[PDB]
Amino acid sequence: LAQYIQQVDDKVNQELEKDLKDNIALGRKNLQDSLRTQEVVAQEQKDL
Amino acid sequence: AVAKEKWTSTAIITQPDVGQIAGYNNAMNVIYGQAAPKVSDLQETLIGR
Repeated sequence: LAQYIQQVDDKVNQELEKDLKDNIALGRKNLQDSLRTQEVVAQEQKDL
Repeated sequence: AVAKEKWTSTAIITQPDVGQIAGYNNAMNVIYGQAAPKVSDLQETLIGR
């Protein structure tokens, strides 16, 4: 029983560190884009 | 010897992870802004569909 508790616990813990790495590496892509579209707005104000 | 047999498979599915639909959730936060649905409500739709 103490093996089958650790077996499900090592399946959930590896299905969440894999899930957080697909959320962080995609969360810093929707922010590196949102600093590029927010900089071209900041040059439309400079060109005015 | 003439009766055909019947084997039953079984899979268990669940609403997708919060980090799997984070590309699709960011699509719904750009086009809708503040009236976008929450990410715990975008999972009951994708398993409702």
